[PDB]
Amino acid sequence: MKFKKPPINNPSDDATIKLAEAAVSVSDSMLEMAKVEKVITPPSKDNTLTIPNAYNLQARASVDWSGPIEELTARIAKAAHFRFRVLGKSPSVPVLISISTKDESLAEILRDIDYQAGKKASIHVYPNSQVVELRYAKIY
Amino acid sequence: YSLLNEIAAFLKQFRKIAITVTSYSSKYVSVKRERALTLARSRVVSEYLWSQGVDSRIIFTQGLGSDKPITSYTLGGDRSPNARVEITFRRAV
Amino acid sequence: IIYYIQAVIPGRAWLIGSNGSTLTVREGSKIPGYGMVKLIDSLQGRILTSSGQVIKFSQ
Amino acid sequence: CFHPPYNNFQPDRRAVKRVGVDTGGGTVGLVASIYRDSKRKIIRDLQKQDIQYVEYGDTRTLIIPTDKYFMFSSPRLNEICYPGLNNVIRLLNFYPQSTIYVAGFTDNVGSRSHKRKLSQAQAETMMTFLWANGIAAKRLKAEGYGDKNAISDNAIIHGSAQNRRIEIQWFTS
Amino acid sequence: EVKKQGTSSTRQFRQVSSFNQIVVQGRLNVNLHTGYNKPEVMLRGDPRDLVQVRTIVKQNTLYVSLGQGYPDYGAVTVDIKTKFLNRFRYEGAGVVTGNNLRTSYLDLYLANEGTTRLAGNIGLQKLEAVGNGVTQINGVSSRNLQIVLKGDPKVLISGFVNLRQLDMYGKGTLSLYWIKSDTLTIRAKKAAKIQLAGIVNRLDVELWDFAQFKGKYLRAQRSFVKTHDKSVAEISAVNHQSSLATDASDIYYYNLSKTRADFMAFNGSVLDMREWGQSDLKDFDRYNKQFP
Repeated sequence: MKFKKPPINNPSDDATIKLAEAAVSVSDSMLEMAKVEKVITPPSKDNTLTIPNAYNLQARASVDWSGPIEELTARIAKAAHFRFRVLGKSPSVPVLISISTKDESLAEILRDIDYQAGKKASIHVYPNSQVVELRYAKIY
Repeated sequence: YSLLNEIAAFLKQFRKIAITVTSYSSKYVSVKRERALTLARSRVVSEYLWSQGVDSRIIFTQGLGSDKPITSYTLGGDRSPNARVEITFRRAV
Repeated sequence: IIYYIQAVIPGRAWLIGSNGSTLTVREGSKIPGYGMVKLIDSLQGRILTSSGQVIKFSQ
Repeated sequence: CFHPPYNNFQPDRRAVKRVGVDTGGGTVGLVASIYRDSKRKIIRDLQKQDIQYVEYGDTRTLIIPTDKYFMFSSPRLNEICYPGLNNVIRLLNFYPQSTIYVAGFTDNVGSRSHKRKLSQAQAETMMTFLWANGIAAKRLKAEGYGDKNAISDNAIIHGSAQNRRIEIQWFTS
Repeated sequence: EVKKQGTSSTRQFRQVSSFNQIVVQGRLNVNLHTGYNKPEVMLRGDPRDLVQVRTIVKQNTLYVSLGQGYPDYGAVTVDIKTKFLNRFRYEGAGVVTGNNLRTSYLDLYLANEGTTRLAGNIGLQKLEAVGNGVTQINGVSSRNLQIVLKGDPKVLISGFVNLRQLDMYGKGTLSLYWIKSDTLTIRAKKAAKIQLAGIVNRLDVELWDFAQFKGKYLRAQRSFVKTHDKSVAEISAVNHQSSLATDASDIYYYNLSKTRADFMAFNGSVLDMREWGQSDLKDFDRYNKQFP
């Protein structure tokens, strides 16, 4: 009758212990402040209006990217068989994105890119003309 | 899964940016049933390849159904030579 | 008052209201606060009114 | 023989293999069979894997770690650990009248709705796996609790690992 | 015991006592009514066979059928008016038509090619169709109903039904427009066609071979579905979906439920089979995402 308790994993490093302890505190600070911002200014509009879906926007992708926005958007448009268009001047300080997902549709990839672009750039999709259009902000 | 492991061990030898996985099948019931079938097949295969350590930045998956045959002899079922999955890429530098 | 659909068949539709009052609607009939129904869609869960608004499924 | 993914949900004819390697003695094959289909060796095999069994009164409980029986942060079931699941079906085959409750638990990291939804998904997956192996739908119920009633302390690493679990309770009558 | 030759169909009026059950046999047509008048029966038939047309009454039951044997008769037309009806049985290859009926509960027993029309509001708890007969009931409002079919009926019912159980063993076809039920158990065996739509809290489905369940437009909260060889299912789960397909059988869903769990055994398959072109399709979450 040997006694045992169920989770028996691989051994752990105390560096990873300390890193995990810092990360948990960062995480609930982020959660509390996000709750406050949602309460203070409730959003009203959604980018499904600017990026609707279509047929052959339902091919799927998994992505690991850590660079500027324009080349990645060009790769997605080329995989979706759409034309690619740029409006405005690119800024001198580049617009950097970071996406790490698994198995989602190309429309949601563009919507996540659109959310991370923020105040610097925007994504529009015209399905009747089959055009993906990225436009830069009139800042600087 | 031994064959998929062998293919993953082949894919780790190169350096690359994007991989495309596309699945094609043969005509059974309607257009929709095999479009759904090929999409499901490509989703599962690309997931196991991503689970193993292929160092790609993008994997695209699509399923074309039975739209693009490579052979006019269509007498088999799944035994037919034109029900297949194709993995294509470009070697980078 | 806001109206939602409940179950959709080609030809007939079953709607539930904000107050829990059921209704059965044809292709073209009288609905108050929405107007005239001109299209019943079955593959899509949408019905169109003459006032320019669409009734869909609940979330 | 045996098909490794769940044997196409068929009961595996396990005893004939032992009595074929021992007739290839018949009495020794019957003694080896009647030892390994007994309840205590099955309980020891779940003890050999990472599954805990507790019996107190006429209530019985199985404790299952999600760390080894699910893939990471998903409701998908980990297919390398199929011997444990087959042994769970074999042990649960001994009580064909009782009702079953399966409950899911997570730790304290994350948001509340996220914890509740993940618990509900994992409990349904394990209930569906139980239902697909022959158990009737009127005998089962699944519930997902969040970080509701923990069994260890969430401020330390190993106790927090011990808190993420699936509970299976069943009665006798 | 006489045949029907040499006599044409004439008009007859006869008076009948109170009755709350009708049993009809023979090759004929019957029209029903309901009024606050006296009980009566209308017989269009041959004056020679108006005697063979038997209208007997035993303990509030009316027996409108053949009397003094059946060698041969071709045409019998019966119209009827009364106040209460609680059981109707018909056998023997004919036509029954009626409307504007009101009841608390009554029981149908239709057999052997009875072409039947009902156009009232009938709240019935049991129904039986025996073989090879189409049925078209327009308007049923019952709080309970149990249907079992054994031959080859072609039935379609309209209204509002709180159905509880269903067992099918033949080449029966059935369709219902609206059901607002609480728990369904379906067992289908040989080659049956079922077409439902409505709201169901809990669904259990068993298909054995060559059976088709057209459960699209039936929005269920919990679904448990098991399919065996060469059977077809259409599922519309909303909250929780649990499915198993064993060998060369197919399950197709049409909605994305909040929790999904599917299993495959030999050659069975569960496929998505949605649109891909709707403007507001929703994708998988962390919590839906299972890989077939």
